[PDB]
Amino acid sequence: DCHLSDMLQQLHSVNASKPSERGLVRQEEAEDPACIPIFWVSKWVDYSDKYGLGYQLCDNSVGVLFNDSTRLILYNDGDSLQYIERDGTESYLTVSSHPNSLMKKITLLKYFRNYMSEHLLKAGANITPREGDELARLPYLRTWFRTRSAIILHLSNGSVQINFFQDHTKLILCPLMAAVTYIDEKRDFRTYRLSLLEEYGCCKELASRLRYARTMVDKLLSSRSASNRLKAS
Amino acid sequence: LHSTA
Repeated sequence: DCHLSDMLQQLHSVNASKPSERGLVRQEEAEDPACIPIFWVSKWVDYSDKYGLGYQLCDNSVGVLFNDSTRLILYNDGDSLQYIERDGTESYLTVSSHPNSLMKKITLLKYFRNYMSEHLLKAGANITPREGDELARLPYLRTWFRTRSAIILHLSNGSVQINFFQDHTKLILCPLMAAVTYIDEKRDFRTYRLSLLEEYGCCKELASRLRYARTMVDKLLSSRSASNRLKAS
Repeated sequence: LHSTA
């Protein structure tokens, strides 16, 4: 069991209950703005052909998941770097003092940073994130994939974000809060506790997106299971 | 290949 299997349980329970078919859908009663996330992906660039997936988190930190499965994260101080090897070791470096071996990758991260700053909007620019406590470290991108309709971004804090290309709607799912934040086409946002959606129901729009979210989470879980099987030999 | 511009 992991963040993903907990999320799948949460989504299965709300979805099984057919929330848009409740006698009186009381979607507003399920809102819990206190559970807004601490982190989400505000910008991304898919350079996966050659290099990796670059992204900005809502605190203005940036990171990259490189094709060789290493990661580089740059804090919103603009100088502190965290590098993660394939096998998980974190090294703490800085833009000003770092091993020359990482020149190429640090240069790539700067390219993403600068590209995103020049060209891309900040998702959830109108959202004040939740304040994280002692242990709420900067997460990084655990894995991601794209479908015809969406990009799916899974962070190391357990959150799963799904951004829909067609209509710019977004979901941010957190298995710790057991909550979902939905950003609609007007960029209005609401956060819901999943158990309250099961209790009170919701509109067809949100219900459909939660069905898609479950499908995506099953995909993440199967990949995770596969890589764990390989890892355990 | 990128988020909203």
